[PDB]
Amino acid sequence: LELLVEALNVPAPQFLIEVELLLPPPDLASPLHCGTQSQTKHILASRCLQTGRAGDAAEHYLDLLALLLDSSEPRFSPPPSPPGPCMPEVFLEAAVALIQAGRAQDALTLCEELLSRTSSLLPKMSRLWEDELPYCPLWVSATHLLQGQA
Amino acid sequence: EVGKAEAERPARFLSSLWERLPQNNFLKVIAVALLQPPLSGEGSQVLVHWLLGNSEVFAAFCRALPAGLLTLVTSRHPALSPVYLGLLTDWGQRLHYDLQKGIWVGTESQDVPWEELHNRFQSLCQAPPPLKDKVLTALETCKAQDGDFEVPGLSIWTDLLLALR
Repeated sequence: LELLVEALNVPAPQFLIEVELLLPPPDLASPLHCGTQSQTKHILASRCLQTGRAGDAAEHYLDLLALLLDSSEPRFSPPPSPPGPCMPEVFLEAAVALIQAGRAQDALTLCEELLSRTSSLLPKMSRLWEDELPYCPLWVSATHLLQGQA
Repeated sequence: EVGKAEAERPARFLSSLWERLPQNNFLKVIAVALLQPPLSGEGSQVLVHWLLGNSEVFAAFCRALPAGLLTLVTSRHPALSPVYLGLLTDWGQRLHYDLQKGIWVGTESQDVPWEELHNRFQSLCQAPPPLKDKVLTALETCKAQDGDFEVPGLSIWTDLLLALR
């Protein structure tokens, strides 16, 4: 996977009927689905964290977030697809990795930046005073959880 | 008339009354007599001594009556204030918080609920300033005594002070 990332780092239509024109675009079950560098850097980081190499996984995840959020000028690097994790879940995974590494003072800055960026979405927690009905997505709760273990 | 007689002390008459006649009625009547202005306040002055002497009646005094009556009583007689907060302070401490329903509750059925206790503290806070600072300090000193948290689920006293605002 380390090699595959570096491989994907690098980026004619003939007036004729060739094979490529007839072959179908591939599915997700296929072995010929290969997403972009970002969608594979996430595979590397996920598989590095599932095994217990959390230090390496932390560096991989911070590299991933650098790609995703420092993407303004150059050609775009997309996030994983919506079979995989949503964009907050990525931050959470990053912070879990940084906890297991021993970088809790960075696992707090992750979580702070996530809640900063989604403030306008968070509920106003006035139901906190009035005490099932209101709405809060799991990742807000999970953020406070990791923020605690840190 | 018993005071002028001086044969037996008033407290003995009142204690006998307490056994003899209906308690719920009697307590409302004491509460009311504590506030009638003098006409000859030696009467009220006797009942405060009797109540502070007898703790058991004062347990049901503060428990049975409504909020504003106790508030006016306590503001009229500062000698009843430090004990009344002490009675309330002990009733909170024997509650427990359940996470599924966002409500403090008691173990035993005769433990004062959240709503009644909130009503009492709200009445005490909506009062003259001489008692507001007293109750407020008694709540803060009991909050810090049980961890100086600023978040609900951990301290009944934090939850009170949150609900007052």
